[PDB]
Amino acid sequence: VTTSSYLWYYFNLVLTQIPGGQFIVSYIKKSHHDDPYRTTVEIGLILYGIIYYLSKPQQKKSLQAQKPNLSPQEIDALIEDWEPEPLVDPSATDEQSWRVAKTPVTMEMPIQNHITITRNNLQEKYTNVFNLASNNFLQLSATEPVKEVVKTTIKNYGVGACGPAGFYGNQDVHYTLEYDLAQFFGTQGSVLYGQDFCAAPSVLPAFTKRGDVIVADDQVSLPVQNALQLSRSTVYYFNHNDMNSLECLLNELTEQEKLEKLPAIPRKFIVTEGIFHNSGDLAPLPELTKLKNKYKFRLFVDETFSIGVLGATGRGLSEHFNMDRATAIDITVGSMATALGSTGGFVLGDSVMCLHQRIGSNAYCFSACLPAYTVTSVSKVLKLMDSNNDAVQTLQKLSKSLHDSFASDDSLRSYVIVTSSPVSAVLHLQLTPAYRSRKFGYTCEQLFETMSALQKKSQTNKFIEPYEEEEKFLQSIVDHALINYNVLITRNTIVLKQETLPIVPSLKICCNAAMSPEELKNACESVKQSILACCQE
Amino acid sequence: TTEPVKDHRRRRAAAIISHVEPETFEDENDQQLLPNMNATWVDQRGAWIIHVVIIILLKLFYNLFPGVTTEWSWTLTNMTYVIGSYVMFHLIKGTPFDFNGGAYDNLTMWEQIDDETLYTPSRKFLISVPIALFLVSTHYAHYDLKLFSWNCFLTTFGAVVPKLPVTHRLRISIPGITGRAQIS
Amino acid sequence: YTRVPLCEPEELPDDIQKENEYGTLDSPGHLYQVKSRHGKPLPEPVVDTPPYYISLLTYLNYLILIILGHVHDFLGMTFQKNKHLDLLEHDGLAPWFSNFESFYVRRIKMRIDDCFSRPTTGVPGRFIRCIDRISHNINEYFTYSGAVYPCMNLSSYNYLGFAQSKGQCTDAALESVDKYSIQSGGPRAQIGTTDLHIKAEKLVARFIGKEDALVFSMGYGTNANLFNAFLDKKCLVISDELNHTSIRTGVRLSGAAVRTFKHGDMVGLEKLIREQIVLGQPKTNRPWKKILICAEGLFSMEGTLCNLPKLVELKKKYKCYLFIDEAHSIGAMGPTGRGVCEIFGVDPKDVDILMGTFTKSFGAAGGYIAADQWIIDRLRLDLTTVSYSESMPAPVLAQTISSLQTISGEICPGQGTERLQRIAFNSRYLRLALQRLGFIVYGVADSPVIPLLLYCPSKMPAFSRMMLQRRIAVVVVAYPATPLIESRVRFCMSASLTKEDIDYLLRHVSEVGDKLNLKSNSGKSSYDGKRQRWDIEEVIRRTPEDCKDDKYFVN
Amino acid sequence: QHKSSMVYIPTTKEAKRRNGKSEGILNTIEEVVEKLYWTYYIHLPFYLMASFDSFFLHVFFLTIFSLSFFGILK
Ligand SMILES: C[C@@H]1CC[C@@]2(OC1)O[C@H]1C[C@H]3[C@@H]4CC=C5C[C@@H](OCCC(CO[C@H]6O[C@H](CO)[C@@H](O[C@H]7O[C@H](CO)[C@@H](O)[C@H](O)[C@H]7O)[C@H](O)[C@H]6O)CO[C@H]6O[C@H](CO)[C@@H](O[C@H]7O[C@H](CO)[C@@H](O)[C@H](O)[C@H]7O)[C@H](O)[C@H]6O)CC[C@]5(C)[C@H]4CC[C@]3(C)[C@H]1[C@@H]2C
Ligand SMILES: CCCCCCCCCCCCCCCCCCCCCCCCCC(=O)N[C@@H](CO)[C@H](O)[C@H](O)CCCCCCCCCCCCCC
Ligand SMILES: CC(C)[C@@H](C)/C=C/[C@@H](C)[C@H]1CC[C@H]2C3=CC=C4C[C@@H](O)CC[C@]4(C)[C@H]3CC[C@]12C
Ligand SMILES: CC(C)[C@@H](C)/C=C/[C@@H](C)[C@H]1CC[C@H]2C3=CC=C4C[C@@H](O)CC[C@]4(C)[C@H]3CC[C@]12C
Ligand SMILES: CC(C)[C@@H](C)/C=C\[C@@H](C)[C@H]1CC[C@H]2C3=CC=C4C[C@@H](O)CC[C@]4(C)[C@H]3CC[C@]12C
Ligand SMILES: *Cc1c(COP(=O)(O)O)cnc(C)c1O
Repeated sequence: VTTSSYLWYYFNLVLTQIPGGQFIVSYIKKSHHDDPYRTTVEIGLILYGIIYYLSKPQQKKSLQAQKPNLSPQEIDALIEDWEPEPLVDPSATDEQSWRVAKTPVTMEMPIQNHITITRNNLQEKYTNVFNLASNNFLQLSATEPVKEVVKTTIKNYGVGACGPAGFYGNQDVHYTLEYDLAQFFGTQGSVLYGQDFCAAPSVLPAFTKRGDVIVADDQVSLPVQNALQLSRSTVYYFNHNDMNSLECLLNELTEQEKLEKLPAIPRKFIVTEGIFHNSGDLAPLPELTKLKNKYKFRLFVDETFSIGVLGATGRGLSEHFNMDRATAIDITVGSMATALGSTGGFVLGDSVMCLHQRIGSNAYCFSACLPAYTVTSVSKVLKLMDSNNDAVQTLQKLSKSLHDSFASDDSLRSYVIVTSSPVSAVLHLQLTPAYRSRKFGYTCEQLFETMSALQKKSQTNKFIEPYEEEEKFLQSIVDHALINYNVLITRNTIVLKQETLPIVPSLKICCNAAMSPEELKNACESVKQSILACCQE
Repeated sequence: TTEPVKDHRRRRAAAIISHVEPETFEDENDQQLLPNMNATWVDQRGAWIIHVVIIILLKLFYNLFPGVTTEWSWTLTNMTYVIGSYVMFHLIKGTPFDFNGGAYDNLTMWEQIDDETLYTPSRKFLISVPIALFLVSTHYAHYDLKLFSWNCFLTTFGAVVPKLPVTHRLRISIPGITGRAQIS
Repeated sequence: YTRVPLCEPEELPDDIQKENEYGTLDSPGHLYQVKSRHGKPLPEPVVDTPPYYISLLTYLNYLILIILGHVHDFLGMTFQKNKHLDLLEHDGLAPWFSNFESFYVRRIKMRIDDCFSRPTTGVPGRFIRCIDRISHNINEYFTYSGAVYPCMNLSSYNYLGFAQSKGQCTDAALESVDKYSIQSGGPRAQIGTTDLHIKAEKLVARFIGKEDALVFSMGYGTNANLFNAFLDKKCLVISDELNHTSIRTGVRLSGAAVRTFKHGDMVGLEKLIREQIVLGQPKTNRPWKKILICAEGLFSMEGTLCNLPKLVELKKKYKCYLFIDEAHSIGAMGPTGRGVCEIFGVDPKDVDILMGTFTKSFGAAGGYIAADQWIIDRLRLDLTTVSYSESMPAPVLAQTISSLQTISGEICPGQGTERLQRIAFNSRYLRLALQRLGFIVYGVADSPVIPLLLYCPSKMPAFSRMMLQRRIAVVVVAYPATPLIESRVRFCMSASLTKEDIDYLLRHVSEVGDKLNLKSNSGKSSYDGKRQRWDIEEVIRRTPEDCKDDKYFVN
Repeated sequence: QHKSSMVYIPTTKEAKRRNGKSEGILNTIEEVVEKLYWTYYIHLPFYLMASFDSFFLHVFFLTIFSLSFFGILK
């Protein structure tokens, strides 16, 4: 070997850079000369104490390439020639101005079955319309006993709390609701959140980290997508309700992990939901439970539209299939504004997860608590719903008749299709892939590939022409239905530039439990005629 | 086989000597977003003298025993500090509290000090203390060949060699002693 | 009997319960008016230090607790493992969390847990009523026995004292429950927008001074879902190191490159900007698309202002955009309660985007953003909370209309001024007296948040326990959120407390501090340059008439 | 403007003055002993620990002072 050669330059170049090295080494020599062993050990340690101290700061290597060969004259020129971009581009702000000028506004009345609307800054006024776009399905918050509980809570507790959940904010009435929800749905406990849209992005990242694995559905709503992005963990996908694909994917992951010989097994999850927000069909539970038990996976179900619509009483998907929520589902995320009738959201699970959630959840620790009258009003509705179950029976009966009326027809077979389920309370309609081509000349795959490439390249302007034409055509059908007949229906409002998964414009009709069979039957016929008149010509 | 849409897969080692791979764009933003709390207290007030105080107290406490000779009292306090320093700085990997995404979960505390910047004052102080302690101990109390040899081979391979800039971001894997390290 | 009991409402005549919630003024000499700071730069802050041995003792204590803490768990989980089934694998399923990630909450915070969360019943006025519990095991579970004792509070957020149960605001809310209901229609983009929402949007816009405004339903929701609308992988965001969590969650979701700068340095920022513009994007060396500067109107932990006159000049020389958050200053600071844009005299059109919430001052949950015209039009369509989330109820909105008008001076003649001078006077009086007794306090001489520093770790739980018996409520923080050396207790003033309660507060805190050896001051705190230790009677007799003058305050 | 619903705990000084305490021979030790019974206790981390650990720590401080002090004489 020749390793000794380089060490010589080092310790000679070290001593010459040091202002005096010959003398100090000579002094150490003569004082400890008995045995060389000693003199070697101390000549070393002190000197690298000196050389390391005398050195200069050194910065790490980053991605950005340094430019140390630039004089100050250049740096003043480069900084002056810079030209930024506008904060938000005003290039195409007028093209999408119709969607904000068509928003109906209600005038000095509660959102009920019969309201009065005006559109486009008080330019046009329509009176005594039939509402079919409301998102509440039971209408129990409008009864007298709920109102009296609200007024008394307001008088004795004021309007809103003024402290975070941490200390002063949680109060006696809060805890009462948590005990009450847990008892009603058969879970050990529950946690209240400020807003439903901030529930999934605030609980999923708490239990998920890098190195985990998550298996999610082919198409899910936006909040689920935001939760997956913030999770920072590997994410797979499987076809929409295809158990063979789920089995094949789970078999592959397990075999690879066994062969890996890893010390500590990571956390695994399965993410799906109940009645889908965009499609509105039902997910099979028994297959999911049997698969999660054999392959050792945890289950996560996000039911929002099925809390008060499914089952013989209104306890959700678990009751509908005749199972128990304690062992079937690990984590449940729901909402209160859709069915119960007040703002907020909650999470259901066993005791251990709730305890970890009180400290490790960002939306709960660093935010204020809900107002008092919201909590008391919901607790009253839960007690009323448990006492009697007539509203749920009526809602289920109307939903079945509505879907049967629009899906048993024959003359709309070449224009629209139904993509819902008989148990769902909202009916969605789309256009057949053949008719859309004849008037716009594009398909779903071409739209998805165009937008994905557009997002990846990070262009400053995002605009698709055929997609805008389909939206304008759908809005034309809605406007025609309202002008000639007093029926108000809405279209599925989406923001395309925020979506990652394939999606297509649609049209939806709502319902609730306070209508009558005669009124709903006539609204069905009027919408049928409106769809034909615009399309046939 | 199939690969995921978003992949954050930790990778093990395949060689005896391996280096933690440089982080990507997403990892860089996570680390830079939040100032760290493990390595912040090194620069704070009164965080340099405390090492001098601990050495003094340990020497007095060990000297309190009646039957201990001055040679073995120095060796004991050198043993306690070197072992204690190595455990705290170079052994526990990651962060105690919850850092976002667990980005700081493959580096030690020493390489986490002052944003991986080298040759900073704090690193100058912490590498200059044990050298002084070993020099004063071996000059103050006369040692034989066996004890001088042993204490040297603790001081060097325990307090100086790990802290050197060369050994930065280096992981040693032996098929039996330590498990396959996390390289990414 | 193991649950939190549901408390009954106390019964009394009308006059008695109008004095529990909002105390009347003693004398007309207890009012002060704020003056503008136009044309004067902001001096660098001055900080105080305690002697060396206090810091040395704190390091020794944490070292002892940490060493003892790890030892307990290793012996437990390795040898006696049948009482810890919730931290080990059970038949093929990984545990919910790991030991290291939870080494702090279990082992250094559990013993002090009785102070942190307290059940309360009643309206949070100037006296707050608390239920009683008795601690079992070591804070494993709590037993409740059914009594109520009032306590004076310094924790709740009612700056201007709108948290009342009998008055004009509550009359307007009760009338709404008849005309409207408590149910929201749905997403604002399809159905659920009423004229009430439009009126509040216009009123907020006129009040703050910008051209137009939008209204949301959660302060966390407002900030978290805002940044991804106009940022991408090609942008750069420069943010302070002491900002709120809601802002940070918006940025990490957006994905833009993030660079941070040390707090309070207006030089190192300039070195950061000149460097970043020249370097450009990574791995490609191309110019940045846009540069954004984020800051905060007032920091709660430190209680120091942001130098807006400097930031406005910097955002003009280098062509950078600016973003400001005023949640704790919108309604209670400035000469006429409008915010940082008023106290510093800067024109409102210089800032690009404004933000705020309603909880802290006006007394309702919500939030607003204000910007120019074309900025709002694009954001009304690019945002996701408008089209997917829910809408806010009516009673929360009805109060916000009947409060933004009182302070503005329309519905009530002379109550806004008589609610913006009192909070100014109290903050001036408490801060000067505590500095004179000998404590160490931070602030900017006007912030309602007054932090007091306690350094030793055992001294914090003792101080908190000792004063709930003395009938006063406080809140404390610890290492996971503050530096290792510096721990503090935080005070929140209100417009209801009067001079007498401050006197009653000052006497008790004086005796407690003397027992625990808490007054460790120096000459840097005072203005003459010499240490001071005054008697309690001299402080109470002289301070109320000397707090109005400015020359006595160091900063 | 002079009626509320809070009961005022009297200050620590006030209680003694009412009950009639104004004496001072062994009277100046009850209080001086109590003052010494807070300096030692507070600065050490005694509240955050457990009963078994605090028992060992108290014993440790006693023996260390004893050995240091008696060895001073001998
Ligand atoms: C004078 C006399 C004699 C001398 C004496 O006094 C008296 O001297 C006294 C002085 C004492 C020492 C004082 C201080 C320490 C340091 C401490 O430091 C903890 C460090 C913690 C964090 O460290 C890890 O951090 C990450 C998370 O684990 C790891 O990486 C991640 O990477 C990715 C991140 O996302 C993901 O993949 C994963 O998250 C993960 O992989 C990383 O590799 C690793 O560093 C870990 O601590 C735990 O480690 C074990 C596993 O968790 C615990 O469980 C296991 O412990 C035993 C294991 O065989 C068995 O019982 C069972 O199997 C099972 O129970 C164990 O209980 C406990 O120690 C460990 C104990 C020690 C040496 C004490 C020992 C006892 C003495 C020698 C006394 C002594 C009595
Ligand atoms: C052959 C074998 C012979 C056996 C002989 C026995 C020797 C006994 C060795 C004892 C070693 C004990 C070392 C314990 C260290 C464990 C610490 C692990 C904690 C992990 C936390 C990671 C990040 C937190 C860091 C942090 O914030 N730290 C700070 C607190 O917050 C930090 O703690 C403080 O500021 C103080 C820094 C004082 C520095 C002085 C070190 C000198 C050596 C002391 C050893 C004591 C040995 C006792 C026997
Ligand atoms: C007490 C132990 C730790 C001592 C003896 C070991 C130190 C190591 C780190 C030193 C000793 C010799 C050094 C050494 C020998 C030879 C060469 C070849 C030369 O072209 C570059 C430097 C290089 C590669 C260095 C690397 C670092 C080495 C291997
Ligand atoms: C008993 C133990 C403590 C002894 C054997 C330990 C010695 C280790 C630390 C030494 C021995 C050889 C050294 C060594 C060998 C080879 C190389 C490759 C070279 O390119 C850089 C230095 C490097 C990476 C160093 C690192 C430190 C090593 C691995
Ligand atoms: C020389 C013996 C007695 C040892 C134990 C004493 C001191 C050690 C710590 C010193 C002596 C020589 C030093 C030394 C030799 C050569 C090199 C190669 C160079 O490219 C980097 C520094 C490096 C790697 C340093 C590391 C620290 C060493 C190895
Ligand atoms: C209080 C806090 C929030 C919290 O918003 P809420 O509507 O009260 O939940 C938002 N922003 C800032 C700056 C805060 O301090």
